[PDB]
Amino acid sequence: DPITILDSSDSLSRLSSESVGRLVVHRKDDLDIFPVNFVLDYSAEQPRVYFRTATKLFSVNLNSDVLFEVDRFDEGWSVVLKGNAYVVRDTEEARHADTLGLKPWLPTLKYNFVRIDVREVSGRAFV
Amino acid sequence: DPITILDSSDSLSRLSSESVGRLVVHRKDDLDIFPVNFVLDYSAEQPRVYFRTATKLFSVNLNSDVLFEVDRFDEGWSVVLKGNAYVVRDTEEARHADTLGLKPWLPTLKYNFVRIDVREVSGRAFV
Repeated sequence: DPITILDSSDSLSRLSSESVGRLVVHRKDDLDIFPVNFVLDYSAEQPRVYFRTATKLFSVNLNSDVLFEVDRFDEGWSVVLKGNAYVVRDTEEARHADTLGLKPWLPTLKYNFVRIDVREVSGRAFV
Repeated sequence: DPITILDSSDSLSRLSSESVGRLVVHRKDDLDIFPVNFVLDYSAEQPRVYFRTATKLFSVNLNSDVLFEVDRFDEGWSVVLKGNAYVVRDTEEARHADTLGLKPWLPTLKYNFVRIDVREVSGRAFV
């Protein structure tokens, strides 16, 4: 009654309307979470999220298994993605990620894109 | 350079200025995260967070070990608490939690308070 399960399309549209999300990471049982500017990309067979990492926040020793979350609250809603996050590597894919409209950083900070391959989408509204 | 570590007092004041936060829970490696209205309580030897649970979002089979996160982003900041979350039990403590100014729910939804005993506070600002 107080929790409405959203459909996947609704969930992804609403996630798409925000530009800041939270990545939840873990190395075994230590967990951490941090906000990032992201974009949702639809261009492959499955939804993908890209974000940048300048900081050792997302490191190769963290599990690739992550959650990514967006919300808006007061009633409210949240969307949780389950997936696997990887630094990008493909010269063509970095170039592609760079056309998606992430906010430019200071032109001096070197960075990598991280791609999240989305396994699951869960949206909820709470009233 | 892009990450300023905040002091604990700053971190807790900023967390205290918001009324919505995110609980990160886990049962082994499955993780979930959900927003809740919370209040920060200072009245014991350590900081405590209270929130309500109407929904099976926070269940006794989830580990008591949790993170609790508040942020504000664009620059931005986030505060992550590490701790242990328990349903309240003490007739005196429920009564006390009820004076802290959490938003009233619909008068029909039965609920419990959950208390987070805070082990660690991490605040960060990102520029």
